[PDB]
Amino acid sequence: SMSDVAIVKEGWLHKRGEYIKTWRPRYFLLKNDGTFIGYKERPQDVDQREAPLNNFSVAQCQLMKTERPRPNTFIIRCLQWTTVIERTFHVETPEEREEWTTAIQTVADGLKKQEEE
Ligand SMILES: O=P(O)(O)O[C@H]1[C@H](O)[C@@H](OP(=O)(O)O)[C@H](OP(=O)(O)O)[C@@H](OP(=O)(O)O)[C@H]1O
Repeated sequence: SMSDVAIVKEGWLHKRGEYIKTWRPRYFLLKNDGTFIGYKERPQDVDQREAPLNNFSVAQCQLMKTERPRPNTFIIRCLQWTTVIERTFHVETPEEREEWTTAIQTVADGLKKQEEE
């Protein structure tokens, strides 16, 4: 129960709009249960934590590193209920990008091992 809701990684990034393709600052949090949740403002209390702006599930996701429109961009391709979506993110160095994509992949792998169990 508690290991599943551990926070694996959290931090700020920019998230690109889907239609108005601007970079928007968002605070994201990845948990062992595959939830990847974003906030306009970094949450300061539990109530704030419970009300994210963005919520994805990273089970079986794909992780793509790209250099356009900006270097150090990454794309997650994941399932949102029954629709496959892509979301685009940016951090300021390739090392930071690798930290995020590896953490997301580690969580996804964990969920897969749980299934296989
Ligand atoms: O603002 P524009 O360019 O019109 O497009 C919006 C933003 O990309 C939202 O991201 P953000 O909340 O980070 O601004 C996104 O929310 P999600 O990424 O949470 O899905 C909306 O998807 P919808 O969820 O389909 O509304 C999408 O329609």
